[PDB]
Amino acid sequence: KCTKNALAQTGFNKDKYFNGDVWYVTDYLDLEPDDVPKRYCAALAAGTASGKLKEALYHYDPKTQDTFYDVSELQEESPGKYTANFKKVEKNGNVKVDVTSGNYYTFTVMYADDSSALIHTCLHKGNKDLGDLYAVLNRNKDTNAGDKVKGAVTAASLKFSDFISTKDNKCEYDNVSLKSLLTK
Ligand code: HEM
Ligand SMILES: [C-]#N
Repeated sequence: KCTKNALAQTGFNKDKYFNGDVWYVTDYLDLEPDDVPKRYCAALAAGTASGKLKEALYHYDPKTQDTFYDVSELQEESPGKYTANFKKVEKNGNVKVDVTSGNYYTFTVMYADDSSALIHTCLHKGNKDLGDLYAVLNRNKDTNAGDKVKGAVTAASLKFSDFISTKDNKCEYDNVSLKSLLTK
């Protein structure tokens, strides 16, 4: 089960958020973690193209060297709250798993700067609610969360100390492909 009470930013600025640039996950909190331990890396690039909000996702496993991409067309529920119907693709846009009814995730932008953000995301993969996920994003992969995001984490009734840092997972990102999957 997920949470749908996550509160979107008051005066959230979408022209800055959706600029087609890359956001890196530097810290996160999984409320329903897998039974098998896993080092995780992820980044995304939210932007627009052809007239729609697009979001490109990236996951990497430094251990297995695994990598997978996704691209979705976003639909605005309210500013700050979005629903994404994703499709798994190769780094060049070739579709591995088409868009599907049961497949989608919804995220809420709880806080956002020109350099940082705090989001809540809920993944549904075929009618199954896959659980609550809170992520701390930064436009720079090597920066520690600032006082503003951390105040936002606290304002959400969470503890940052319960967050896990990806800073030490020997991550590797593909921003070139991330930015180009935006038009795919
Ligand atoms: C930046 C926010 C994130 C978003 C929007 C997001 C969204 C998703 C999406 C769309 C998928 C499905 C991929 C597919 O099969 O096509 C997925 C799978 C997965 N994500 Fe993320 N994710 C995020 C961050 C992370 C982080 C930080 C972790 C680490 C806890 C994580 C761990 C996983 C794992 C282990 C899977 C595979 C599960 C499966 O294939 O059913 N994700 N994620
Ligand atoms: C990914 N949850």
